This record gives sequence, C-alpha cells and structure tokens, in this order.
Amino acid sequence: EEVVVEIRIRVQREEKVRRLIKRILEEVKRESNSVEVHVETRKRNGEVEVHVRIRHDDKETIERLVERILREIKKLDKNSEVEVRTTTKR
Repeated sequence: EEVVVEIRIRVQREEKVRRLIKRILEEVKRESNSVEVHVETRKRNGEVEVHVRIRHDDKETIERLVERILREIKKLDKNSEVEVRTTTKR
C-alpha cells in the first residue's frame, strides 16, 4: 500500500517561499527519483502557506524524508508552523 504525506508550512513573509520550496525539492531529489512530490502555495491576507504532498510505497522512505524535510524547514525558519498529515492503508 502507498503512503501519502501532506505537509503544511506557514511562512511569515512571502520573500522566503522560494528558498523553502527549493530546499524541500532538493531533499526529495536526494532521497529518490521514484518519490512523487507536488508543491502548492496559498496566499491569504498577506500570509503564505506552502503545501507539500508526497506519495510513495515505502513507509521507511517516507518517514526518513519527512524528518529530513522538517529539519531543513527549521534551519530556514526556527519559528515555522508545520502540520503533517500521513495517510496509510492497513
């Protein structure tokens, strides 16, 4: 069964969105080329939300990639608000 992870990142200022998306896509590239990733930016009332959806068959790969993404998010902005939603079939 496939694992789907959705990561929502609340960014303070829109100027930091480009580096954040670039860093996240770089970590996905370093993991494997079989990992499916989609990125979506949402702007409401001067605030930006970055939505990352990742699909993969191996839960070990998914959990390793998520933790590495969360560490890279924290290095770019210590006060980043992140919500992670993981969907699995059993």
